[PDB]
Amino acid sequence: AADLEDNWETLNDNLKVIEKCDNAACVKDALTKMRAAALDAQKATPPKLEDKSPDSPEMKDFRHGFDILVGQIDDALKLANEGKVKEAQAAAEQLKTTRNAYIQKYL
Repeated sequence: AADLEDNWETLNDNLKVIEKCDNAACVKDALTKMRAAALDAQKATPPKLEDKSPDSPEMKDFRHGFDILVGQIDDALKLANEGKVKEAQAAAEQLKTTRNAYIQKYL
């Protein structure tokens, strides 16, 4: 689905931005766009799960992954708002493990 692809690309491009950021505002802005992308992608049905039921275990698993991902973005956003550039970057790298094991397999 087009919207879902754009939100997923926004999530992954803005991860790259975070690692090469030099200040806190850079990190916070990237996390801002990841959060708004994750809020939309959270609601979508990935194409591999189009036929599934919305209460299927795969859709439950897809939605729980984005709950974790949104929780992780919020943790990193808390660190960026305190000025802790490096800790916010370390908290951003945590998203990669959730992305692979939970969400990427369904896209």
